[PDB]
Amino acid sequence: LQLQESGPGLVKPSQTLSLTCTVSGGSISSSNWWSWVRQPPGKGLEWIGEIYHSGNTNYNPSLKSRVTVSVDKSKNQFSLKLTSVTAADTAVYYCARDVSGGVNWFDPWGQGTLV
Amino acid sequence: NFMLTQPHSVSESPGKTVTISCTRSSGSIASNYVQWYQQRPGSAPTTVIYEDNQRPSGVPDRFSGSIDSSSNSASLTISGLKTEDEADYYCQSYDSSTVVFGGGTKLT
Amino acid sequence: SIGIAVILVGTSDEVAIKDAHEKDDFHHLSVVPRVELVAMNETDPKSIITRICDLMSDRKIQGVVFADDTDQEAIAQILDFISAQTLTPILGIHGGSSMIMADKDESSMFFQFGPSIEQQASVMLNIMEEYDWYIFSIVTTYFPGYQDFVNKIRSTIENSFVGWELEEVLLLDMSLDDGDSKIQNQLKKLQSPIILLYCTKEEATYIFEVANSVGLTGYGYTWIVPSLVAGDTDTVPSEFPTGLISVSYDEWDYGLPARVRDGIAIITTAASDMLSEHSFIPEPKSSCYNTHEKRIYQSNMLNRYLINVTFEGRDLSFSEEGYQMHPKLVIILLNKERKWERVGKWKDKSLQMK
Amino acid sequence: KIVNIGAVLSTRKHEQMFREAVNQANKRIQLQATSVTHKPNAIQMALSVCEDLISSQVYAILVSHPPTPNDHFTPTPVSYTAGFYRIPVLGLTTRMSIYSDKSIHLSFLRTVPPYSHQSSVWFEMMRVYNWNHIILLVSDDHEGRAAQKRLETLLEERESKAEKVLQFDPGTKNVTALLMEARELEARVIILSASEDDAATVYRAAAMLDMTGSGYVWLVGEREISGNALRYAPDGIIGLQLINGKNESAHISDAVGVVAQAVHELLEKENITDPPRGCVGNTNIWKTGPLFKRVLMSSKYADGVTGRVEFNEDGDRKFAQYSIMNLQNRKLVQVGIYNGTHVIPNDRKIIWPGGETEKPRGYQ
Repeated sequence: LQLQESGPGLVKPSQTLSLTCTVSGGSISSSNWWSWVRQPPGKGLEWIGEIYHSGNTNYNPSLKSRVTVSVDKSKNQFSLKLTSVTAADTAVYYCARDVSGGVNWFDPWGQGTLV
Repeated sequence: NFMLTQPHSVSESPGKTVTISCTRSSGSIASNYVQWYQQRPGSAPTTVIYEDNQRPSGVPDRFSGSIDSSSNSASLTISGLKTEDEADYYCQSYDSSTVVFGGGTKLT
Repeated sequence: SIGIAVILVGTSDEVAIKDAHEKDDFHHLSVVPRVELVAMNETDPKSIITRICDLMSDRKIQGVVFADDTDQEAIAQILDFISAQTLTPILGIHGGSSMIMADKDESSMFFQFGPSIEQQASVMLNIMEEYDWYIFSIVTTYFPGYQDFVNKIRSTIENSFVGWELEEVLLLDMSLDDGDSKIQNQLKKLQSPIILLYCTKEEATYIFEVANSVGLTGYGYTWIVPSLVAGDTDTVPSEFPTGLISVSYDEWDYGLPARVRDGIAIITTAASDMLSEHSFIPEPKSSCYNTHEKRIYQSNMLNRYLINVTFEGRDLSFSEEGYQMHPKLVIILLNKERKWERVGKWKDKSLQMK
Repeated sequence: KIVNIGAVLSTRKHEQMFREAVNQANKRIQLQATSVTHKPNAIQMALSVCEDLISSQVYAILVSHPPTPNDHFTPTPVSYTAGFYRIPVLGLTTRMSIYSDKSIHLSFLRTVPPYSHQSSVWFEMMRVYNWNHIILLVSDDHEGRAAQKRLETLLEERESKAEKVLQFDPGTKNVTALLMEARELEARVIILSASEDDAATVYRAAAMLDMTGSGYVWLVGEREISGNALRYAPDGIIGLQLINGKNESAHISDAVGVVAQAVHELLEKENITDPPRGCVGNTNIWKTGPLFKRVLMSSKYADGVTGRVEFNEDGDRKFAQYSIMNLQNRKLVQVGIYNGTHVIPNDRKIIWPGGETEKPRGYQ
């Protein structure tokens, strides 16, 4: 199982973000969770939100009503639909998978996408 | 939500043992243990410590984890430093609400 | 060296009761206890709590005894709470302490000195059988322990050859006042000649008043009541129907000096036995409050040692809930003059009349 | 007439809130308030409580518990002193069901339902998801005994008893035998109710036996979700929570409102007597006390911050509001509501244990 970052890769301000992951070798219909951890340049880290394969997607209280995450098994990909992004949200975004197990374990990560 | 604090600018000669303490800001680390991830410049981060006592397959046995429950911090011990240990180390935890990453440290 | 304290509320004789704890040469015991006595008129929680703490702080005390000649209600509860919050095991002998309590906590060390709840029912039934009365009825209020009373009575009439014929068990309560019409009707319902009653003095006055007004206290009825309704024999509201029969602990033949002597003997015997068989004696700190380090080790060995005692060829084995398990009850009746006279004696399942 | 009530709160901000609440209440016969702080030990707490009683002859005492250990160490001495003087005492944040026995605590009330009152939500959940077989698993204690008695009394209507009841000793280190026995009788729905520090051991043991896989359904109360019980817990565990079990401002407002209404209603009657004004001098009772409790029991409040307020003849509040939440990926989330009526589901799809989204039958 290996995944690489994809998407259009735009940098214009006052627009909407749209990018999807790759995940080849694995199955979307499984017992795992997919995260969208965001890394700002020159600082720490910040989690955004996970999404189960079938019906329910968790989020983060801060940007709870500004972001949306979708999935599609037919195209074998899940995409991020951040809305109303300002010019202060410039960062490099990662694609992360976590094993359910009993705890959170964000591994393996993705190659990363510049933004 | 909460905050995490980590030491910064810690490095020495090879072959020594260094302890990095990731400390909870408010609350207690007793209901949700932490994990330690490592990152290479220009490369994606990779986990090295998970449940603070176990190690992933193929990981070196030099690194180890420990708990204190007194100062509310988790200690990562590195023994026998090598030239490939210069990296970025992050401590990650969670709670009943969300998942928050720590500030992180750099080792030269 | 096992300091013993005694509390008095009834202002009875003090100097006269001195030979029991002085001239008793405990040849078979190796503890040589001391004895101190305090007499007061303390019945409020503050006074008794302050006195208990003052003796706790004073010097070298341990498990104490209680002797109050009054008739309180929550003295047993307060003493149980004190014994729960302080590992010193206390035990009452006479008066309000002698009344039964609902149920002690998990770790309380406080053993009473009176009859239990089930022995009262058993003696009640065998005295019913001894005169061939058979048919009866049961009436009770919302008092702590009524369920055990009913369960014991049913279980002990269900497993006997003799033909008991129970009839109705009314569960009237006085909490729902201003509705006495239903009480009047349900009391008028009863027809059986013998009526066991389970109540308390304050309620019993009301029940006897309504019974007298209804009129079912004439020639062919005979109420029977437990010990706690009697309370103090000397006091009487004069509303008690003549001929009422009550079973109660012996009071005018068992002297208080004997009670003090056997309490001291029980404490001394338990302490000496555990000292001999463990080479250790618990010594809690002599501070009533503000001491979070007093409990350095849980101590229930004394609890395990107070459930057995063999002195002077006598049995004083308490029970888990705290009873006597071998009392000597007397059954008394109210004659034409308002006074109580002994008519029967119970001793080790043996019943004697006159 | 001038009558004042007293309270035993846990801080000074709560005292200011109480003062503001009584100030707003008396602006709608004048009443005041008196407050005191908790003490580490029980005996000084009780003597201080009765000293406060003697200070002004308080008609009722509003007691509350702090976020402190020992559970039932804070609210017992006040209840014992009140029972000595037979004056009403109203509790705020006491959830244990030991006080619900109306034989040793004759004068006691509760603004929140007891811990043993969450036995109807499970019944309605079974009646909604069509489950007819359970395996009750409790600890040998008064709480578990009361919970199982209430559950079996409720279930006796359908004439279909619980398949088995497993009682384990409170506090141990090996509960493997009980779980091994209970693994394979015939049933899947497991209902657990015990102490959190004792439920952690059960959670750890159940992981080794592979009983937390697909198909099985778990149900718990409220002590198994809070605390350290989240270290070991299988995802999909369905739990219950009280909507306003922590915000004490609403509780104190409702309590002061109902107490003020009761004291307004009683004074219109006749043949009354003031309660004793001495913890030391007087050694008698407060005869016109039970009438106050009786008139307070039927004090059906009109409306308030916490909805309608009523009482039963057991010292427990009715018409509680419960939230049914599921534990998904170590993160709680509300999925349903229960308002005394039938359970109303939200717009979220639960995740049943072991993964997969399909309501398990619960029977093999």
